[PDB]
Amino acid sequence: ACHSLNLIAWRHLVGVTHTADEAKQMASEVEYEDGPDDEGNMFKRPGKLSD
Amino acid sequence: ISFFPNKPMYHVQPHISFITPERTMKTIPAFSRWAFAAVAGVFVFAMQVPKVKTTILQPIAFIGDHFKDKTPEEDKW
Repeated sequence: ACHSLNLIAWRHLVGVTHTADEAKQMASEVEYEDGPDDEGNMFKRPGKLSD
Repeated sequence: ISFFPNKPMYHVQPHISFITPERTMKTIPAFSRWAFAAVAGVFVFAMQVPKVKTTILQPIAFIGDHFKDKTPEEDKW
């Protein structure tokens, strides 16, 4: 809620505390920004395993 | 006709400087052994390259167990 850990990726957890499917399912919940598209714009996308 | 008339059991042979055939016939095993040693060293220094492992090492029996990947279904993302 208050601290940040912006140096550990989702893929860092598979094999240490989670499996690939569990990590992917957990990461799909959160949302991220995914660059421009067509006529510029800034949209949102579901999370991936490399964020 | 003969190099030494008093002893016909003496014949000169083709050469360049000292590269006479007998010397090379003596030398050949040294070249074979040196080439084998060089091949063994090259094979030793490249036993962890993935292509070598997946082409040569694994199909070899007994030792092939060691040079595998043992990670279960939890693997690369």
